[PDB]
Amino acid sequence: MDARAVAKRPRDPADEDNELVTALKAKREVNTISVRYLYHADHQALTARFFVPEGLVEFEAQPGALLIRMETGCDSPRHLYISLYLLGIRASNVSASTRCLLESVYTASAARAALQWLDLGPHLLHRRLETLGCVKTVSLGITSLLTCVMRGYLYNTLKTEVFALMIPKDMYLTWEETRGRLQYVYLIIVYDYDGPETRPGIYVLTSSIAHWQTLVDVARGKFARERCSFVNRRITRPRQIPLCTGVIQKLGWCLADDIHTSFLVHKELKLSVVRLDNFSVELGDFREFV
Amino acid sequence: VDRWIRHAAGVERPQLLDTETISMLTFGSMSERNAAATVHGQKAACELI
Amino acid sequence: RRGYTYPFGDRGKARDHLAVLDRTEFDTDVRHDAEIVERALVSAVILAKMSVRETLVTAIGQTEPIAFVHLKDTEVQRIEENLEGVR
Amino acid sequence: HPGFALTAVRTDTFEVDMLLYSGKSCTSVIINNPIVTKEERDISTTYHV
Amino acid sequence: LDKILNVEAMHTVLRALKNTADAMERGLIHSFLQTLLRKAPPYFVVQTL
Amino acid sequence: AMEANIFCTFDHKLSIADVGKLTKLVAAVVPIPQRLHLIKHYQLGLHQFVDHTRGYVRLRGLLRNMTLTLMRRVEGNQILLHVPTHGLLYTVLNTGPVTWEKGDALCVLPPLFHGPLARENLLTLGQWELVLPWIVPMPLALEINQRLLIMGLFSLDRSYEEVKAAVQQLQTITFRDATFTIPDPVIDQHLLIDMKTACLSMSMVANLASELTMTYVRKLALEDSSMLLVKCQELLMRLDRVSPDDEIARLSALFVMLRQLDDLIREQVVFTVCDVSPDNKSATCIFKG
Amino acid sequence: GLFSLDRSYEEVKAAVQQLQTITFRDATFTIPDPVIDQHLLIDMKTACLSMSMVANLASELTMTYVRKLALEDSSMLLVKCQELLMRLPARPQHVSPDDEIARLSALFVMLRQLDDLIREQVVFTVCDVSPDNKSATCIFK
Repeated sequence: MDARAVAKRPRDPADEDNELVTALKAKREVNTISVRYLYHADHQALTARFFVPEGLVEFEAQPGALLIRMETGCDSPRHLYISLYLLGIRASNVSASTRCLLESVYTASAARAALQWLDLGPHLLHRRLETLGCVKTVSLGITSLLTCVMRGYLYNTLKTEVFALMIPKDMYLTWEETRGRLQYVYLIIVYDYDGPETRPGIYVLTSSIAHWQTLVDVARGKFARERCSFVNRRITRPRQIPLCTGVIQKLGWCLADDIHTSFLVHKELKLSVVRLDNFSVELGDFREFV
Repeated sequence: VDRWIRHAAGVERPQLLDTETISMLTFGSMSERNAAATVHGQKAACELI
Repeated sequence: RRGYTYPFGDRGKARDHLAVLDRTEFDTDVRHDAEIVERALVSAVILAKMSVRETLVTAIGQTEPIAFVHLKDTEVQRIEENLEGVR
Repeated sequence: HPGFALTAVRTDTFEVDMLLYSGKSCTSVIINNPIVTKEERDISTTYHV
Repeated sequence: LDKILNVEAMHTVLRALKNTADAMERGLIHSFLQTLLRKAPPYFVVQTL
Repeated sequence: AMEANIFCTFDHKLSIADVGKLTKLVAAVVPIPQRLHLIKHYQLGLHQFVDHTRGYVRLRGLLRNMTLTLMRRVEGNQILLHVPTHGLLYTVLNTGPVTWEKGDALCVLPPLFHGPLARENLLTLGQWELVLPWIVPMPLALEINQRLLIMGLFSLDRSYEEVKAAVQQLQTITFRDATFTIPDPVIDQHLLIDMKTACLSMSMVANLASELTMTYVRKLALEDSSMLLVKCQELLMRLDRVSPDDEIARLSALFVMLRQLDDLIREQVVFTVCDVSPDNKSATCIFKG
Repeated sequence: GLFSLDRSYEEVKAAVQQLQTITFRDATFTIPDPVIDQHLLIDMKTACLSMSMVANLASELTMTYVRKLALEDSSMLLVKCQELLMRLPARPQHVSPDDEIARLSALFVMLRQLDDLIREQVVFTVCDVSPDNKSATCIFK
């Protein structure tokens, strides 16, 4: 209220002590627990923690990978937390050599069950799947307890070193010959409405385009064949209901200079990846386009 | 003959588990409910020819 | 295929009755036709009475008899005189 | 009586108290000070020591 | 009333600190017992050895 | 160290039982028509917008632009409210009828259960009855919107038994351990005005889009640089196997009936579950506005 | 743009005097130089494709609700929306809940793909303006 207190400078949070420090200091005792510096206090990255069975956590022990929950009409295990690579197993976009590579590592009773639940129901994938963000730490227990982030950067505790985002080469997709200073990274599930297969194409779009109309124009321009396949399935097969030939959502934005080619190793199996070092997640809902 | 066998053994039918519930059950499920009352303990036996 | 898409009062027993009806397409020899056409017809008229939500005999051991549903008197009388003409 | 005979194999779980003997400073544990980390929510902030 | 609430909140967080300190000590005892029982073979194997 | 909050007061007297009822709703969402600082209790929730003649659609249209807030604390002096912001997490009660899970996209809905009920008996003063909007997962909200719209579309043919069977099929909605039903929008064998204009705009844009298409693709065909255009017109030609001011008025009519349908064809996510507490009374979710 | 096709130049000159006048919130405004462009061709192509798709996915009940309401009900808005339509108790031929909710979801998708053309983006959400209408406060940046 006073002009001294109003024009007083704002208080540094790192200079003032914790509530526990002043609480212990008031009654003046001592505990064996060191309390004077609380960890994770200066953490803008709001995180969450997820239990998941052992059969899905391979190629995840290295930090930095997507995580997607699904829905299944069965009641008790109803939501599986599938990694992006097990999602890419199902996708028709990936090369068959890499497909037989990363299927050979994911031989588990939970992974094949998730693969059956992907293609069992009548729903398409975009009405079924739901992102969570990228993962930063593992637990590697008998069941695994991963730590994903909803918003913010990807870093180790104490912020000693930043965590990168990994994506396989086949899901990587750019639409410009040179990049801007900033570029967003998206998710694309495009639907081939073909007779024999309905397996989609999975992509990430490291593009410098933020506006949705100027993004969806280039999205239609690069995926004209898929919309032509959609309208061909519309005219050839009557009384069918096709919808959302491609879907699009925002995943984050990168530094546009640390993007480089590295590789993941799990059980001496190389898997080449595009790696984005200083990256912050930024989630959004599944918009669609036809 | 399956209806006759299910009547003679007392065990009910599956009554059309869905295929997602089938992948659930081969993933793992607790089908059998508890009894009315147990005074001795939880039951245990098996069979071999 | 008409009873597939119909919204019934309950999905269960209508699903059971269409499951009875759809498998019995036809039969090969001369003996098997009568009981399969009788079972298909009683399942058909139970689905018909459920679609119009009319009452039906559901006591155990009492099969719903075969009857035409919700028509004019001259049409069912035409059915009976055609029955007499083919007998 | 049919032809074949049956062999039943049953398991049985007993609760029991084990005792344990160890040598004088058999192993060596090393500990450090406990660390508090703060997991923040709106109505309740938790702390993992 | 502010003094009452402040004293009760300070005693609450002090009670929590004492409780988690004792729980940390009990967990040390428990984890030490677990890592002893992990490497303690039974009587018959060491007796026959 | 205080935080920026909203000081809401009550002009009616408050019992200790009503204070104990109000302190059950700590992490409850409350819409507010304008984020003032010293607001009365008459603008908490939706009892300002309860109307006998109006319906669900105008409640959804108002709730699209309401300032949603959270409660902090209740006192005999006053009541504390908290405006959320984007990119921060908050605890929020599950006053909705459906339990949640982690990572579910959540959004705010007007209450289907209306008026006096065993669950709507919250903070009920003399002329006042505090009502709270539901916090539902997103696909159930989409299902409720579609089913309520199509139940509004069958309003003019309730005499047929088959349409009543389809309505009774639509009126029951299952979910994960949730078999709740919704009220039918037709009362007194008539439809409420906002739902009537919504489905009327739907039928109008469907009729106008079926009408004007062939002339426009015929005009576009003489500059054919896209092979999608000829299969686009072949679709309409296989489906069938004007004054210029009328054309302008029909275009503007189609776009204004689309613009009046903007709030129903899309919605935004409000919260997503960071994690859920046991007993599912409440969950910690990050705000997304 | 949709009226630029297959029309005389003086027809466009008689249309721009009608369409340039916008009097939103008691303040007139004019549209400068409405010409043809390749981006405008892209918007027209996606508009005609979405219009064809929603014309195809429209069921009979959505197509007939206006006549079913205009046969019995009577209002000023019903009259004002009926005169822009064309000229040409019965039971419905075939209805189904599960088919038509899928039809309505795909139809909502097509109306969204039509809506995104005119709706650019939200970039400011005003809370309180200054009372001289010269400043405001906003969120969502």
